[PDB]
Amino acid sequence: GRVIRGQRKGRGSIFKSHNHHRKGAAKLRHLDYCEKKGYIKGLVKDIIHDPGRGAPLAKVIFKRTEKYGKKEELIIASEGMFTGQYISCGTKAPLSVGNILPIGKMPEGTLICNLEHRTGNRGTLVKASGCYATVVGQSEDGKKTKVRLPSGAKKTIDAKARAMVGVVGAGGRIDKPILKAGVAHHKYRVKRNCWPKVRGVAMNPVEHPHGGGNHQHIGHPSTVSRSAPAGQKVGLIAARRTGLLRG
RNA sequence: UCUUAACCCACUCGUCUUGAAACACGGACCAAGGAGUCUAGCAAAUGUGCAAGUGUAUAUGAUUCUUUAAACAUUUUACGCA
RNA sequence: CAUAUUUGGUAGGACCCGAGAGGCUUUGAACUAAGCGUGAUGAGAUUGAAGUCAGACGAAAGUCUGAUGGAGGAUCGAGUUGAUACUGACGUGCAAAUCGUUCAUUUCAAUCACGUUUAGGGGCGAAAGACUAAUCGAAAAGCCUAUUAGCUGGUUAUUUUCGAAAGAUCUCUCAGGAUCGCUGGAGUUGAUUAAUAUAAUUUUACCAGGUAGAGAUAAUGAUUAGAGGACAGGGCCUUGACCUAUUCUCAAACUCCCAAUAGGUAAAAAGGGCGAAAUAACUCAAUUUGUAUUUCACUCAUAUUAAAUAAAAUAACUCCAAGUGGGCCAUUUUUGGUAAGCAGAACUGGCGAUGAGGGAUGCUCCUAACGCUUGGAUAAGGUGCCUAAAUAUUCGCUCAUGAGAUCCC
RNA sequence: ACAUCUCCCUAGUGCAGAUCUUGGUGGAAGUAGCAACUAUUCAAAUGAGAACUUUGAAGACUGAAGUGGAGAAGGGUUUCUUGUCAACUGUGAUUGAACAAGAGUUAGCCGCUCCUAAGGGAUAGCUGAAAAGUGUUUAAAGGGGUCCCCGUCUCAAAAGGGAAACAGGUUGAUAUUCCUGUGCCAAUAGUAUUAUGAGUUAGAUGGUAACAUAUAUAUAAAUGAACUCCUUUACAUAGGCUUUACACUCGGGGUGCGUUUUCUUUGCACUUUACCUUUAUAACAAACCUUGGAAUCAAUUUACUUGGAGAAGAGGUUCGUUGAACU
RNA sequence: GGCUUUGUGCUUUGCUACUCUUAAUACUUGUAUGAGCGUACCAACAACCGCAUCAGGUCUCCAAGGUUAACAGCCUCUGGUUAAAUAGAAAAAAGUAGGUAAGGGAAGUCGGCAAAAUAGAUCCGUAACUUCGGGAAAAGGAUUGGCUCUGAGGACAUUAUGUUAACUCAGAACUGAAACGGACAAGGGGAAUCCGACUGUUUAAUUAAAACAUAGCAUUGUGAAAAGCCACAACUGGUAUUAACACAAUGUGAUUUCUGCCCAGUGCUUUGAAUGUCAACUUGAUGAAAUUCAAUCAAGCGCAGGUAAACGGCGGGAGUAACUAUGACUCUCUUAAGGUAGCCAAAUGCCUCGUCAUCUAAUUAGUGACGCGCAUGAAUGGAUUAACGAGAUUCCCACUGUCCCUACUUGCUAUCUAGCGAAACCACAGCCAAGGGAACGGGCUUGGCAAAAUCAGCGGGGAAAGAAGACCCUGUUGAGCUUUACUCUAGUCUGGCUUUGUGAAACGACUUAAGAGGUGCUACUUUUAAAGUUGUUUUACUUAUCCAUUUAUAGGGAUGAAUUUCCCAAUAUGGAGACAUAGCCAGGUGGGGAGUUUGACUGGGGCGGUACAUCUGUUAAAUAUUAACGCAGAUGUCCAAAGACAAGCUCAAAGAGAACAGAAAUCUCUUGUAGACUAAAAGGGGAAAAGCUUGUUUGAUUUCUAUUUUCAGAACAAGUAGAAAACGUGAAAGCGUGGCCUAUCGAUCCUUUAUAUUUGCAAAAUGACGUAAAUUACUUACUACUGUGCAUAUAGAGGUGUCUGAAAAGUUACCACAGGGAUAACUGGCUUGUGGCUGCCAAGCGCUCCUAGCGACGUAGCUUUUUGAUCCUUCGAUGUCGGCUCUUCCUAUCAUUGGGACGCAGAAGUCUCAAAGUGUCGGAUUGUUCACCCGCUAAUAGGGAACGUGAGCUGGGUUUAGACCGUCGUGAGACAGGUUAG
Repeated sequence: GRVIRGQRKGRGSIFKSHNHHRKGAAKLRHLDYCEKKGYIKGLVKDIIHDPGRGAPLAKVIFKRTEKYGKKEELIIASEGMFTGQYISCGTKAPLSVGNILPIGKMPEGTLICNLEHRTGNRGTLVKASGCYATVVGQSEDGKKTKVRLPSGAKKTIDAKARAMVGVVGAGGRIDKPILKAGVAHHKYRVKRNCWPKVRGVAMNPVEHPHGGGNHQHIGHPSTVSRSAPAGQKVGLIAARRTGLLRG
């Protein structure tokens, strides 16, 4: 045989992401003592788009505190954010859309986004278009806080971890019908060599293991172990159940 | 000697092949080069020397020091095989 | 024992040449692939989406209609890029894919450059096992390497001598190998005394047979008929079976009997006779009862002979080694198959490896096997001419509007 | 230079053959052939010799997506002059991109050169026997100010970014480069003289406004440090509209040339004008400002746009095009 | 601020054209202005790449007039050129690029291929059908020149009048060989089916599509640095400048419409205080130690569920409706469920050219139907579709030299000349007929015959050339691909041990006591101790460790700017954590990856068989030998008796008797040569027995030869004759070393247990200071039989049936190589079964009548016009079907001529002879020989020529590689199955 397309994708050659016109890493401002012990006020100067991200970025101007003069940060936009908005970040921040507050100090049933995966990690969860998380409960001792991810997952995280009030911008993005192949080409043009995928069954058996056979059978089970070999694991990995969910 | 004659005879050589003149294969022609060897270890044969022994091994010696890179010698009682 | 040379075995390139491969380390993205970065480039027409304005009709709700407008992986399309078809031209080219004509593509999933990335079981692949420098179902370079080969081809002066096998047995064995056979050399033995050993032979003794043959009334398996009789079926008669004498045909897988041919044993001196004596741990009452052995005798044909016949020692015997292990043809016997120049045998002889003469001709039929020559007389075979010998002799037969002419043919 | 048969050791020792190896050579045969791309002719010159050298006269073709100008890659003296004809120039040949001899490429202003990108190579480290694999990832390493502040390095575009030149002439062959003229650009240390404008008894003014002002040979300087904050550099595609330039055309006058029997108040050529001078002004699409106070909506573009967050109107001002327009 | 100075760069006193700023100049300070490289020419029309002055390839910009929509095509000015590896002369064939054709109009051919028709504008007109957007340039029409006019469309300035510019439109006359998009560019159209929705992409040089991509539908995994998935040797990366509207992995493939059933099997996945099995370690027990044993809470598999838009799949019967029929309805076996919506002789129906319509003149074609469907069917997607197509296919119109049926013509070649000038190829060569021969000869033999030198053509032959046939077969040569072939192995999962520290709690097991249940001072079963010993599960701490973070920028509680609400007020930080992780062991998973195997015989190979080890009879040719996928068979055992010996008896059958066996396994007498019986298997042998019955028994023993069978005269195996022992039986000789005889089976290495007064474990020893003496001791003798464990030697047994003994599956139409006519598919050849053709006979038929015509039941030939049988020829290549074209030969005569016979009235017509002189057609359908129709006809005969005819063509079919559907195959793939493209 010859090493397959999915194995080749991890090589890091042409499959290094098309990050050229992307405008920098979009992760939130770092946690610090100034947010922790107080609040920092900023001004939204601009809303800007990025081809790799599904979410608008927001240009926020903050003032240096250990030095003179004005410093600009790049924040992920929230739906209803606007140019000339005042944005507040910190423990002593008021509750309002696009403010950055520790999740422990959120009312239950709030909708929030840009959640740190663990404390101080800069909005690493809940960041795709139209996404949001909900605060669903607070521990009695106040150490942990219980949140709901848009997958449906429930999770208990530290109270001091930050998040950004409201839902991510550009909601409904995947709900416009894609007209044509040209639209798909442009979407992947700014992403990576992940498209077109090309059917594994169509290939010669030299490549993908769904390949071979004139009459186009798969000819062996397509539900595959979590422990399967890298050149064999093209199937439906570790599937709890398959078929249409009729009832 | 060469040269035609005429009488009688005379089918492409090599080849693998039961069987090749073959409708089997190689060969346009000529020249030069071009293929059972050398070493190791074993065997019988025959020659040759010695004999219940045999083979001087490694090595030492010399008026050995164009030849001499072998030839010569074995202390003024190793080893192989039988 | 040493040594010289040889041949054979065996390791090596091992007689010389011949693969597809397998491994190691490097090198290529100027072609080509996909991506990236920076740039360029795409005559001209056609259609005419939304939005906009206007008009008409409509009691109304509303409806139409005309402009504007300039949308679209929209339309036609030079070009650019390709390359559908003419299975066009070309097909020892202009060319290792050209040329002509046709056709598709042209503002986008567009085309082109330049720069850039990923390298060999590796890349890259809108996927064809595609592409990766005329190279790809595993590149190119060099090395391991003179890889390996029961398989193919080739394998060099002369004369002379002896001269085969194509059966067998075992073999992951049927294109091979090994070991037997058959071959050559080398030696020894004993042969020279017209005989003894000896002999693909007969003689006389002596055997072994169940094939050819022959049989059904001998048995076995068959198998056609009537006749003569003392239980049965049918309707005391008929039909049967059954008995008895008969009767027809049978087998190479049946045998009462039974060949020819082919085959075995036999024909005396290292032995045999008839005797005595010895020896024993066998035997037997019986250490001479037998046995066997031994020592002594006496004596068996043989001047040629223990029946013939034999260029019967050119025999034996031992060694070392070779080639060969696919066979094929004929008569007679013969199995399978409709048959076969088919498949498979038996005995012998050939051919193969071997030819001269005949069979017109011809690998195998017939005659006959060969140093070089001269002469002779023949063989097979012929004798009108081709074509050497008789238009011979002698008795028959034969006329053919497709006569007929010699084994294998 | 050659033999040894008198004897004997030794050998890479005897060829017809391997689609043998290498080299030469025939028959095939003066044959296959010298078949894309419209066409050449006449006379002359040269020279020993001319269908295919040169000149002239005809006829024609390429037909501005050119057999035309310029350039890149790549080639590398092929250029060019003078000779020249052994081989080559698949026919001829005096021809030639062939051969021999020489000559020829000149830059402050044109490129590279400078910068970063997609990228490559290293440092810091860390792995790996080493070879190498990586690239801030446990850093006591480069720069700027007056002890502080920044802070991995380096190569990578001859079509991205980027400081500055044009016109006419000239040689056998180069020219934005030589030459002549006009200019432009980056610089241009220290101290001392001098002139130029400012300010003084330490830092100008105008304009309600948007904003303007140093015209000295020369539009030169309009207080300013640390530390900051901005902006140019600097960007897709499509469609129309509009402005200029170059190009193209028509008509008049002026010069010369052409047709001209007949007809033609005719056909043709020429009628040229650069950068540079904060180019000076004018012009115009926009932007901005004062006044003004709009519905009965108005102003208004091919297109729809705009307006109490102030339109029309009225009066200005600026930017940008342009580049002697217009007193 | 400038000038001056004390005091302490600083400060007080005193003074006031000064302080800035450009440019020029002088003087000093290394020499105080201009770095370095490139710059020719070509850019293909000869300079670049293509081995080369190669019609190929090779990047960018500049862009004139007329015509016109136009930078197209066409001609022209500026600029360029008139050279292309030759010239001349002739003008036929033949070639090639072209033209043109009467009458017909696809009737030729697989195919309308080719060619032509069509095409521009303006004006009209435009359907089925549709997702209402299209279809659409639909279809179908008309017009178009030239000339002379008419009408419409601006700009300026005088108050309705002037001056003045571009051009485009519309209308009317006249005019002409009715001609005008006058060259030029430029669509053929319609009716339908099938497939794919679409734009897109692709086999560089035989492949543009029905394949791929695609939007849409759907699935799976994954919440994050201890995540998914993938890459790396290692450290580490990539996805990731990421974040579930995501990332990754897949499947189906527009719209419209639906997508049934089934979890057994194989997968994937989930639960587990009931659970079977399952390793290293550890723990315990045992032994003197080595050892040997137990025991334990791994994953895993198994059990039990979930899962079919996971892989996939979708039977058989019965019983049953007032006729026959079918069987809704009921029951059933099997299996997991047994084909639902639909759908069809379709690119899918073997049979098949299925049946019915219709289309035609004739329909293996087309279409619509039908549908017990060899073998349709529901995301393996079924059904339907407008738009769309260099798609596959049928038909109709238009058009036509495709064709009837060819003819004429132009260019360029050919041709000839001058000059130049190759190559492939070549045993030797070159006339035939027949024979034989390697069964097809250019040379051979016998015949025909046979006369130079040439010039032009052509493809009959040279089994012409290419090049160690890619077919096929063979190789203990390969390679690619696949699996539940064998053997591994990266990855991965899981356990143990270490790195790896510090504490706490809870829980089980084990030991002893007391109660309860049961048994014979003693022992068993069960409940409670909480005491001891021991294992586990939860947790706190952080120093190991791991991660994150920032310019390491705040001790702790209450669309301006920020620089020289309130109190006390002048481990760098989080997170996880001794678990991770990493290391080392260990089990599992593991075609992802690796290496390798994939018999032989064989009337080709494969399938099939076993003739591969054996035994009988026969073939077998009267000793012996002897084979074939010869024939008739048999074998892999069974037997404490069916072995051994003795003794006794006589069987099968027949008749006659006895209420039961005449007639489910009996009783008696008589007759009874074996007709019974002897385990099986067939043949031999066997009657006071080798049969049957009975008694007593175990020799079915230990040791050893000579040997025989097969045979090399080796083995093994099977035998024979004995011998040394000990016995058994009869006891009496005797007989017994398995089976009445011919058949009933296995080396070495390895394993295992027997056996020994025999041995070894390498400097020594292990019974034993045994037995004696001696004892001032390191005493001295004398002893036949001496540790665990391992090793032997000998003897059996465990097994090799591909049977003188490899640890071994598939596949290649993607393939490579070595060989092969030792071996298939092709001609030829032998043979001629089979096919085809002719006979003879005489029972019948033929009204009567064997024979006018026939001819059964039989029997004899001929042929190679069928197919076999075959494997002699050719495998370092004889080009594998059909058609066309074109010629020749045969006769077995279909017609035509002359006749004979007749069941011949005439007319027809039939059988037939001499006869090959002469002829033997147009089409429909087919890939097709063949076939099957329709029509004409004089009849539309049959055959040969290497299955006549590929350097004659054609390339439609079979038969390379792409692709499609069905069946079959887990799979790769297969399919003398269909289909499209080559």
